[PDB]
Amino acid sequence: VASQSIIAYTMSLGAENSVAYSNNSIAIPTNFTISVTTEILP
Amino acid sequence: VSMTKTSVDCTMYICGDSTECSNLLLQYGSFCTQLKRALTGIAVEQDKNTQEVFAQVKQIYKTPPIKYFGGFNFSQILPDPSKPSKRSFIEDLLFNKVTLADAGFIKQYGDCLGDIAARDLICAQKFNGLTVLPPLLTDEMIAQYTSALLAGTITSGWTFGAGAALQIPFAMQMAYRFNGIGVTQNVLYENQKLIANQFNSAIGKIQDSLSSTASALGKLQDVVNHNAQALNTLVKQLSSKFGAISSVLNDILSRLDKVEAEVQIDRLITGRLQSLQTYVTQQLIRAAEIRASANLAATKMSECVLGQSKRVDFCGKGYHLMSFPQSAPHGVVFLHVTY
Amino acid sequence: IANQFNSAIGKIQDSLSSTASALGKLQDVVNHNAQALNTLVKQLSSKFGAISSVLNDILSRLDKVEAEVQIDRLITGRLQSLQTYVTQQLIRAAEIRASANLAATKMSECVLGQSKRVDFCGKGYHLMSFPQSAPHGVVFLHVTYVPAQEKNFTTAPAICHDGKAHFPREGVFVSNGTHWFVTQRNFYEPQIITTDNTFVSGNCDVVIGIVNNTVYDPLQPELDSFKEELDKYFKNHTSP
Amino acid sequence: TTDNTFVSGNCDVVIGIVNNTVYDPLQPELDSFKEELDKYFKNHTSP
Ligand SMILES: *[C@@H]1O[C@H](CO)[C@@H](O[C@@H]2O[C@H](CO)[C@@H](O[C@H]3O[C@H](CO)[C@@H](O)[C@H](O)[C@@H]3O)[C@H](O)[C@H]2NC(C)=O)[C@H](O)[C@H]1NC(C)=O
Ligand SMILES: *[C@@H]1O[C@H](CO)[C@@H](O[C@@H]2O[C@H](CO)[C@@H](O[C@H]3O[C@H](CO)[C@@H](O)[C@H](O)[C@@H]3O)[C@H](O)[C@H]2NC(C)=O)[C@H](O)[C@H]1NC(C)=O
Ligand SMILES: *[C@@H]1O[C@H](CO)[C@@H](O[C@@H]2O[C@H](CO)[C@@H](O[C@H]3O[C@H](CO)[C@@H](O)[C@H](O)[C@@H]3O)[C@H](O)[C@H]2NC(C)=O)[C@H](O)[C@H]1NC(C)=O
Ligand SMILES: *[C@@H]1O[C@H](CO)[C@@H](O[C@@H]2O[C@H](CO)[C@@H](O[C@H]3O[C@H](CO)[C@@H](O)[C@H](O)[C@@H]3O)[C@H](O)[C@H]2NC(C)=O)[C@H](O)[C@H]1NC(C)=O
Ligand SMILES: *[C@@H]1O[C@H](CO)[C@@H](O[C@@H]2O[C@H](CO)[C@@H](O[C@H]3O[C@H](CO)[C@@H](O)[C@H](O)[C@@H]3O)[C@H](O)[C@H]2NC(C)=O)[C@H](O)[C@H]1NC(C)=O
Ligand SMILES: *[C@@H]1O[C@H](CO)[C@@H](O[C@@H]2O[C@H](CO)[C@@H](O[C@H]3O[C@H](CO)[C@@H](O)[C@H](O)[C@@H]3O)[C@H](O)[C@H]2NC(C)=O)[C@H](O)[C@H]1NC(C)=O
Ligand SMILES: *[C@@H]1O[C@H](CO[C@@H]2O[C@@H](C)[C@@H](O)[C@@H](O)[C@@H]2O)[C@@H](O[C@@H]2O[C@H](CO)[C@@H](O)[C@H](O)[C@H]2NC(C)=O)[C@H](O)[C@H]1NC(C)=O
Ligand SMILES: *[C@@H]1O[C@H](CO)[C@@H](O)[C@H](O)[C@H]1NC(C)=O
Ligand SMILES: *[C@@H]1O[C@H](CO)[C@@H](O)[C@H](O)[C@H]1NC(C)=O
Repeated sequence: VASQSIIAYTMSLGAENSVAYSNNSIAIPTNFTISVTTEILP
Repeated sequence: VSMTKTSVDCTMYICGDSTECSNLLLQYGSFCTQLKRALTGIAVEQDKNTQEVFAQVKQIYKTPPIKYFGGFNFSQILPDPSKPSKRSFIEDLLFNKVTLADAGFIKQYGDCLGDIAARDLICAQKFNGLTVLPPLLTDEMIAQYTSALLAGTITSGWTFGAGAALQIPFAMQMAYRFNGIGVTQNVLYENQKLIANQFNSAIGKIQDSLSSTASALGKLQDVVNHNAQALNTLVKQLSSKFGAISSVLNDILSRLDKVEAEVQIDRLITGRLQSLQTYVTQQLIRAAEIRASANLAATKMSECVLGQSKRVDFCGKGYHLMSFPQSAPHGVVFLHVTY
Repeated sequence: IANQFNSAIGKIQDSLSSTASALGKLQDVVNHNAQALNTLVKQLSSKFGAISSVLNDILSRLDKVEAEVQIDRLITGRLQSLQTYVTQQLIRAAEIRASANLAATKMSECVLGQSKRVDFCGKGYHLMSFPQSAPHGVVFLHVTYVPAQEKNFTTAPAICHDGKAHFPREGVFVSNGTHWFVTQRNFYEPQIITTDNTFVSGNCDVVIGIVNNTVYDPLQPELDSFKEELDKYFKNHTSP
Repeated sequence: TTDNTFVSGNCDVVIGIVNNTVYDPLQPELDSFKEELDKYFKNHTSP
């Protein structure tokens, strides 16, 4: 048995993410994606 | 980036809970709803402005526990875990420079009665239906977005702006910035100790300047002062007679009957409704100036923090290397780093 | 790249066909201008303290010195209703102007050019943008290169060889853990470290974190093949 | 040097051009290989 309700919560800002930084480490992209996005202006 | 949200009980401002004043106020039709709508429009926009300036990160980025960045010392602009709100050292100066007249949080009515109404204007404002609303993002919630923009920048350069964050050593990220201003990257690596010491001392001068001087955050304090002055002005116009025998609605209703009282009450309705229409027009005009500043601050965040700018003087006086955001009450401070 | 673009344009049609309110930034302009005229025509019903709002009823029932104090109440209130509409429309007009100045700037910098401005022409590195018209507005289809499938590498700021320190001309140094390469910064494409991939400055003791590797000299193997050629001439030339 | 610079045209189209040597990094190593080539011919006088 389960049931719709109004809930209240403290909002999330995003996923948490530690960047793997080091004195001698680099990340380099091996591929790409072409992305198309709309922007709408009056 | 934003200004204090305000909501007004039009009915309570114009009529001090007089029912015969409220029945006269209905003769004017939708003007009270137009005022309420306009103020709701301004209030909803302050959250939009703040979201667009700060919420540019996909992820809440974190630095490693090893705080070494090629000799550059971000410890005064990174978040301090010892504070109950995790702001940086410099953000915790900026919050002392700008002093707010209300922030919209709970007053338990025990706060309002007795002595405090004699010494805090906020009570006169509240007792006349003028309410400051809270922002959607708390100052801790803005400090999170700011520490994520900053942690992304120092650990990954511009890469978190375009895609996923890609780590790069900070001295090599700074060498990219040197190539980007047309200085060959060996000029960084052959002078890295000097460049770090210059930067570390230049951040030291920001703390000294913010600790010593009174009015440098005047651009933010002036927003608080104008929104406070406007509400104090609006509550002053309750004292004005507008040609009635008294400004006090209860005097008229203690002394006149329900046909010659009305020509007094109608003057006060006419003048008080004009006082709100003036306030709301002034706030709609101010809100457009704050919007234009939030759009500039979001453009500065995009082009100076998430990138390196070729635009002259857009990211400070010099050739731009990088910039660091720090939050302030109703605003943002950019620390622009320039060669 | 063509298939990624063609399928990304395919998702624009599916999104616009599926979702109700993505064009809300334009529909809200229509809704505010319609709401303002409906509000302004509503204020004709308001009495403003006159005996009626219907101007002809006052003129059907009163005479030309005490009708006028009713008519003047309605003039005063209706004139205020217009003065409020026109002020609200002047303030809306200033915001639509600011949006049109931004849209004209996006047209010049994202359509008529390629923009170095971060996030100005969509989320990624800008390639190009295509304008499409809409009722009271413009839609820009921004096309952006977004990097993908990253790998970790070890890196160094410089390479040390003949006691001299070498830096990438373009690109960055990387190692897979056993060998060293130069790659371009925004796509992994590794190459042998050479005197064409690198430039020299100073010696291997000024730079923090410099690493030892050979730097290949493309002239030298063909010159030595020309030395083995010179020797094959000399050895045969012992016979005359 | 011939690596620091690029060539275009002759010395009479450009206002304010100056005379100076331009080093060619290929030439000294080729002449070190010429004196090496020459020493091989001087030794080859013996067989
Ligand atoms: C770079 O990213 C590309 C995706 O944007 C990726 O292309 C995709 O490659 C896979 C195969 O690895 C294809 O999948 C199909 O492959 C065959 C049919 O051709 C079938 O066996 C599979 O079941 C499946 O249908 C994708 O169709 C293809 N996508 C596109 C748009 O071409 C590249 O492989 C990636 N390259 C590198 C080096 O990582
Ligand atoms: C990065 O810059 C920081 C700001 O200048 C710097 O912090 C400062 O460090 C010194 C030395 O530790 C502190 O001086 C105090 O040292 C101990 C601390 O318990 C006391 O017993 C002394 O009396 C003295 O007051 C400064 O107070 C401190 N400043 C701040 C604002 O924290 C960091 O050390 C620098 N980081 C690196 C890695 O160099
Ligand atoms: C480029 O500008 C640098 C300043 O931004 C400058 O660095 C400064 O150099 C002087 C010495 O020439 C140092 O002065 C100190 O030197 C020793 C102690 O180390 C003492 O004998 C002196 O009394 C004095 O304390 C400065 O400390 C140093 N500043 C920094 C930030 O490192 C460079 O020398 C300039 N380089 C060139 C090529 O002009
Ligand atoms: C790091 O990248 C290096 C270059 O891609 C790679 O070295 C190469 O390794 C392969 C084997 O995995 C060698 O392939 C050779 O295999 C036999 C060896 O006798 C030959 O007959 C073949 O013709 C072929 O050349 C490559 O020769 C070798 N390249 C070099 C320049 O040594 C490393 O293996 C990579 N390391 C890691 C940890 O991935
Ligand atoms: C990178 O390659 C360099 C060249 O092979 C190497 O430099 C050499 O390092 C050794 C050890 O430091 C030096 O040996 C001398 O060390 C002291 C005197 O400083 C004495 O105790 C020894 O008897 C000996 O004289 C070499 O002289 C030095 N060679 C040069 C040209 O500097 C680096 O150590 C290598 N570094 C890495 C991280 O691989
Ligand atoms: C830069 O170097 C040039 C090469 O040495 C040099 O050009 C030479 O200039 C002289 C004088 O103008 C010419 O001499 C001829 O001048 C006239 C004919 O034009 C006659 O009266 C002379 O007898 C003689 O024939 C050289 O012919 C000319 N050489 C070349 C190759 O053009 C420039 O003068 C130098 N300029 C500077 C500013 O240093
Ligand atoms: C890049 O590598 C880090 C960790 O370093 C790696 O350590 C070895 C196992 C080997 O792979 C080395 O060549 C690398 O340098 C990755 O971060 C870890 O990710 C895992 C999940 O996969 C997570 O559980 C760990 O807690 C992470 N550790 C740290 C220190 O953050 C990172 O994911 C790698 N990034 C990419 C793009 O592959
Ligand atoms: C980076 O180098 C510094 C200086 O030698 C060192 O203190 C620090 O521990 C190094 N970082 C890591 C991840 O070990
Ligand atoms: C030249 O010949 C002598 C012996 O006649 C020999 O000792 C010497 O090594 C030779 N030099 C070369 C460069 O061949």
